[PDB]
Amino acid sequence: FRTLDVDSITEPVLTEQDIFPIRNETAEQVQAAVSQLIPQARSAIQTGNALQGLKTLLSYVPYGNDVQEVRTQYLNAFVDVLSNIRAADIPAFVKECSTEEIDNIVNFIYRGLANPQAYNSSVLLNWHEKVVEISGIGCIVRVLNSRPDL
Amino acid sequence: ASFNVPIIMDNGTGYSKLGYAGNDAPSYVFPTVIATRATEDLDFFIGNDALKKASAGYSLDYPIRHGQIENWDHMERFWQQSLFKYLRCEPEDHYFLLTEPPLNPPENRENTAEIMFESFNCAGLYIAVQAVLALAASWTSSKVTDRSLTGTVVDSGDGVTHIIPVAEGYVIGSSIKTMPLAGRDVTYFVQSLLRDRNEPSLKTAERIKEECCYVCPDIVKEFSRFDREPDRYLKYASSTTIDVGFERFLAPEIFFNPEIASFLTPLPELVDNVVQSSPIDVRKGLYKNIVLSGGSTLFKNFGNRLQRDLKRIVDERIHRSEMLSGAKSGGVDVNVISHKRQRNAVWFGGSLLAQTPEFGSYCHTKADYEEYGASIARRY
Amino acid sequence: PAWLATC
Amino acid sequence: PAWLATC
Amino acid sequence: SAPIVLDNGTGFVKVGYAKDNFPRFQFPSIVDVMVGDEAELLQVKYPMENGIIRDFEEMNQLWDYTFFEKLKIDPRGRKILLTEPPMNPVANREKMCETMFERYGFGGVYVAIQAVLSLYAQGLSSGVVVDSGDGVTHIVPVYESVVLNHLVGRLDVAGRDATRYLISLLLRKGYAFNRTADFETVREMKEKLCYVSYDLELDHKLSEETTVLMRNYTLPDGRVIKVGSERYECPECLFQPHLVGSEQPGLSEFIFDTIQAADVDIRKYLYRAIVLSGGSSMYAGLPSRLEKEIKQLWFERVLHGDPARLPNFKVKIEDAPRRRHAVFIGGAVLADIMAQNDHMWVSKAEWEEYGVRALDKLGP
Amino acid sequence: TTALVCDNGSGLVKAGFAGDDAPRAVFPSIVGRPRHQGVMVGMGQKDSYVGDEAQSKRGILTLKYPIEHGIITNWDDMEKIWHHTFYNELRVAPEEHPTLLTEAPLNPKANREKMTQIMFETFNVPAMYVAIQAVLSLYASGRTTGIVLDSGDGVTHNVPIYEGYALPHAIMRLDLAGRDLTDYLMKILTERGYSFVTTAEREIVRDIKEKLCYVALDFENEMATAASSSSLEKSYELPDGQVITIGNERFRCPETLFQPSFIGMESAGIHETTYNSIMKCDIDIRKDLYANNVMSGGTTMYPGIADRMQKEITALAPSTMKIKIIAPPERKYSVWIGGSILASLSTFQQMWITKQEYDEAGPSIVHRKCF
Amino acid sequence: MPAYHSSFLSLTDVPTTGNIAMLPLKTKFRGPAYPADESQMDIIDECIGLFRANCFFRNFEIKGPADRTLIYGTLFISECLGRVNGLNYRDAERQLNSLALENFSIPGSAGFPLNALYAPPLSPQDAEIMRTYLTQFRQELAYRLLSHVYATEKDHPSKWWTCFSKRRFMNKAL
Ligand SMILES: Nc1ncnc2c1ncn2[C@@H]1O[C@H](COP(=O)(O)OP(=O)(O)OP(=O)(O)O)[C@@H](O)[C@H]1O
Ligand SMILES: Nc1ncnc2c1ncn2[C@@H]1O[C@H](COP(=O)(O)OP(=O)(O)OP(=O)(O)O)[C@@H](O)[C@H]1O
Ligand SMILES: Nc1ncnc2c1ncn2[C@@H]1O[C@H](COP(=O)(O)OP(=O)(O)O)[C@@H](O)[C@H]1O
Ligand SMILES: [Mg+2]
Ligand SMILES: [Mg+2]
Ligand SMILES: [Mg+2]
Repeated sequence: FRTLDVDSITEPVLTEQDIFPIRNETAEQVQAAVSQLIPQARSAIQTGNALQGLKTLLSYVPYGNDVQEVRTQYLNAFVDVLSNIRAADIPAFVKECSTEEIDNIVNFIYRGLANPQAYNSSVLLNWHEKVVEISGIGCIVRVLNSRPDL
Repeated sequence: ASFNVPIIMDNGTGYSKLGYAGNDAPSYVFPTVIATRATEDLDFFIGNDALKKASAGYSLDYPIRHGQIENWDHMERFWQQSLFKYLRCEPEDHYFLLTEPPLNPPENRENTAEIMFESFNCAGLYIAVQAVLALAASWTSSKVTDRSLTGTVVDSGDGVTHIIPVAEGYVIGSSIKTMPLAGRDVTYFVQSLLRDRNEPSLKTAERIKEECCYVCPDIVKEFSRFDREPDRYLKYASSTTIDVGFERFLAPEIFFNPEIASFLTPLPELVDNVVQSSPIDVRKGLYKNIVLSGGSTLFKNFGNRLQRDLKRIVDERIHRSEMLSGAKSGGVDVNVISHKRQRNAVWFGGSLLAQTPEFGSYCHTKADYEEYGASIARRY
Repeated sequence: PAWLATC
Repeated sequence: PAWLATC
Repeated sequence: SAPIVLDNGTGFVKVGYAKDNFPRFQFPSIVDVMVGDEAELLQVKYPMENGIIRDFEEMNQLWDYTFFEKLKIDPRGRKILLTEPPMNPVANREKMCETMFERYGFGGVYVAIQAVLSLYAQGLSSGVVVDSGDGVTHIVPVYESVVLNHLVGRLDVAGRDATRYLISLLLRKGYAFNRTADFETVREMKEKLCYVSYDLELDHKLSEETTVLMRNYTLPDGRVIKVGSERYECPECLFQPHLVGSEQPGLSEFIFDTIQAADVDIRKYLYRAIVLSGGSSMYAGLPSRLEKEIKQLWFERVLHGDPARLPNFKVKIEDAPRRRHAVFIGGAVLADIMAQNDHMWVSKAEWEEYGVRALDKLGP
Repeated sequence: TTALVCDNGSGLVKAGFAGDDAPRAVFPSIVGRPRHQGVMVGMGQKDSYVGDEAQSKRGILTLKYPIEHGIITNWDDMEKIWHHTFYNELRVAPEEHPTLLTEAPLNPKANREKMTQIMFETFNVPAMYVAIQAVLSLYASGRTTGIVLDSGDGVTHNVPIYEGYALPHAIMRLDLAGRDLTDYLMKILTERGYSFVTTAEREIVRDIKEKLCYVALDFENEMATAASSSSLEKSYELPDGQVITIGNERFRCPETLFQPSFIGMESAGIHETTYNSIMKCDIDIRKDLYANNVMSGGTTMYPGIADRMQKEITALAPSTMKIKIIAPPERKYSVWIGGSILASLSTFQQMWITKQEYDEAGPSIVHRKCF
Repeated sequence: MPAYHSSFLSLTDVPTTGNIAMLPLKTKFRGPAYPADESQMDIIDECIGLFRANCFFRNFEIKGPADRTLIYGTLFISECLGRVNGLNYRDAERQLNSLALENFSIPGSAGFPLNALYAPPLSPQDAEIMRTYLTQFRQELAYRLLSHVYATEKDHPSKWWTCFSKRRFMNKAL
């Protein structure tokens, strides 16, 4: 006998789970809505009212099929508009928020924490702790159970 | 750096023996014992020093027992002491030839390799077994090339004994056969025997053993020299004299007469089963070159007794087969030899081997462990 | 062992 | 066996 | 008035009647006389270390105990069939039939082969059967209710050998069971904590990197021991005879060569039907591991690296919870089937004339 | 510039120069690899073994025959054996000497061309020719017609020839040889009680076969005598010293050759296939073929094989047709003698296929310049 | 092994009695031992040596009544050597006679293992000869032990004969 890692038979199942609405060809394969909404958040930061900019930016969310430049720019603008916020009003913002929004927020917070040299991660840890103390472990267990790519 | 002389070390349950190569006799032999208790508590000793100690409050303990390491901390302390006090050598500019039992596990092997390569910053290291070296120490010249390799070695360590049917420098991993006797058990038995009749503990026991313990082709047909001539009742003194009685006449028979102490099978039957389990085309040679080793094996008439027993057993078996068939076969020839080597054949063979230049290549390099890690050596 | 030869 | 098919 | 069943095994012995799904009695053949379930201390014999018999007198004592203590019948004429390895020397079965026809009548026995017995038990007519006992294992093919008798394979490594290797490993670790006793305890711990490695490299890396896989097992005396890589290693010593000291290809390669030695038109029907028998085959992860090994061996020997058509192999191994008594069930079924006609058997008569030669009526 | 030859049979390689009456290298064709890892330093411990060394230290080395049934299986082992033969036994460089080869009929053209390619690209031989292992036996016998039956350790074939003109449509081949006989012998010995499963034990069984194994005319009568009396029980000693006794198996073994139904094969025996082959030819040459049929190669040195074959072919053929077997004592080296004679001949020189022809035309040339 | 053979499982005569043997010996006292003249193979010295050797043995399997006789002889020799420690020639002979005439009847009664210490006796229809042979064997063993250990140097038991009593045959002291 020998060892060859026979795997062609009984193929696994990867795409079956994690249903993909990626079949849009808009803002994920062409990067149009992202480029339309990012300048809005930038202007919101410039004027000062960054909460509305964050809310508008959180409306649409990309997916992690194959592209990473667009999602990295999204995460960069995210970290920027987050650092542009003060140390207050975060409780009110999270209380006047939905569940999927908080899940996406925590997912992006973690994706940002995955690269500390390029960001701060302190305000990120603070936001995560506040979200946990407000909502609870539900958001963490939901994001941990989300798609493996985002 | 493969140019200087390599150091040969051999740890053991009874005696650790270390020295250099290219020598006719070993060096730094001593019973492998350690003794210890702003604040350091580092004052310790080993060997004859530790033995003479314990009078001022120094504890004592045996690092290795039953043929297997038990305390790597004390083992490293012992190695450091023996390497930086007894031998004023440098572990970097010299290669090391270590010996381990055939049953040593890979965990202990790699632990030793790491603690030697890292802590002592060694350069060349080679771990081997005692069987092949003890066998190589059998022949005298080692250059005529008429020597033999197929042999059946039996090493009786002071804590445990075992048997290996080596064939052409190829050790066997299945026919190996161990036994927990032929060690300090004989000393404990002789002590329990002495403590029963004559209260005057173990030092004198081992002394009288090494002095007078011998074997006899029989015991019950024997005992007659004792019943007849009281001269056998020697008088040994340390501090007064003691009556030997029959310890010198009974102790070594524990091998040919097992199940006398804390069951087992006699040595002739064991070696016969070993040779039978081994392939068939090597038994004619295995029965031929049966070399011995270990101090506990260098008895007076050990070789003759074992040879007679194995010869009669094999002859009975072959005669059964013959009378069943009806032809006449050629009686296999069994032989035994021990030429001033069964005492410390391991170190002699190790040095004779290290004398070759291939030793420097067969060793392990520091860079190897640095890049691959502690997973270099796995098993023989 | 019990084959009158090998094993 | 060593005929790439039968035997 | 129905016949009896007795598949005298290496270390175990199971007995019942001509028709009984589960065996009525089963006890170790370990050995006044203590033969029987009294083992729960006198001498220990273990006569049938392999398919061969050494202490025929102790075997007679064991059979007497089984027929008089576990069973309450001492007849002369009541047919009773038997079992034995495929190529067991004729002397063994000769002595067996001689003692069972002299000390008792038992007119008609018709000893048979555990392979075809288990095949009957499963209710099949084609496929290959791999019996893995305690002292020996064998492999037998069959096609359309026909035996080949020339591709049968024997292999003298199983059970006892794996137990001895586990003992040697525990000795390497430090724990020693040199006593004649504790052999049953080691057997129990083996059958309790053992499993084949679907990926040997993966299991080795796991054992070397993780603390899991290390279990603590108690002993009857009271002390406790620790078990590690040996758990997943002993099925490897079963799979790799060279590790134990024997020169053989193994099990998967053995059956592969045995099948390839057959005719192509049969090969398929053998890869679709593969049965097992014997407690040694109950090692966890053995069937799927064997299937993967067969697939890899085919991929290597035949296709040489062409996975385009590998899925079109259609291998279907078979396993059940009753492989422990498949031979017994088959013997019972065959006895119930042949209890009508006495010609196929070997009556107590026609024995003194050419009794030994009568035994040649079964295997040409 | 004297030529040489090397018959690489499945049993043992017979290599020797030309113009000689007997070969020099008669060495077994086996490759042994150490079962264990080995730890000795400076005393052999080689990673492989070949030749008599394996047969000597066989109790440890796992053995492998590179070629089986005449087809090669391990080209690395084959070229290793060739190197050992050319550089150790013969002690000669083939760069200044041709090399005559041998092969069985109905063999893979791929195998033949690979042999030629490796011999030309590895040893730099100037020329390299192949031929059958039967026309050489015919030449050694010194005849020019007749049928020839070879029973090498790997294969067993028969070929007719008349005045030098072969008859491919009459050639016959079978995979029965000494290895299947040794396997059946091991099986029947296990039936007796003696077990032999390893490779060294296989070699011991082959030695037993070479030593004491015969044939008889009335197989049933011999079986009856062996089952009734014990006049056939013969003893043999082993290296261990425990003697053993063997009965009817010594003559029951070749019954496989005479009755392949024992091992499982469905083909007929040597007598039936020889009769069929002879019948495939024309009667005017059958008349002579029946009168001179030669045996060659191993597996036919058994005593009494001539009488059995004679009786069988006579019962299968008409009575008025005389029959005479030719089984000299110098058969194990008949192919080598024929190769040496052919290499020493004059005209055969022009048939030598050199290096430039292969380099410019490729291996496919071997299928045209040769048989 | 250390447990030598009894050297009595022969068929020279029929001195078997149920589970014991009354073959010839050197028992100067009375009993069931039939007369004899062979003064070469004395079973007394044979049993004495067997006991002195097995004093250190640690395993002994059943081997028939011929072996049970030797086992009983060794047990009696050990008991005598243990009970005659602090005595002299006179006291040694006194203790030997007491043990001989003591309450030691045919074996089987309470005082030994259930069935391994001795096989079933055959006193019914043979109790007379059984007791005679038992008494003769006990007296012979006691006399041999006294002559061996308690040598002519009275008031000084043999050093080795007494040191070899710290062990119990088959480890069945109680
Ligand atoms: N001439 C002799 N005859 C019999 N026994 C002896 C003799 N000389 C020494 N011995 C015994 O050998 C023992 C010493 O053995 P030694 O220390 O050489 O073994 P070892 O090589 O240390 O074994 P290991 O390496 O396994 O510890 C002593 O206890 C002593 O009883
Ligand atoms: N649950 C189990 N898991 C793994 N192995 C087991 C289990 N139960 C028993 N075994 C093994 O099976 C062996 C007993 O096999 P058994 O006696 O049933 O074979 P058998 O039928 O006698 O074979 P044969 O008929 O060829 O002698 C034991 O040695 C034991 O190691
Ligand atoms: N004296 C003999 N008796 C019986 N068989 C023999 C004898 N000598 C050799 N053989 C068989 O002949 C075989 C050798 O075949 P061989 O003639 O070398 O084939 P090739 O001609 O291909 O080299 C061996 O396998 C052996 O079993
Ligand atoms: Mg030692
Ligand atoms: Mg079975
Ligand atoms: Mg040939």
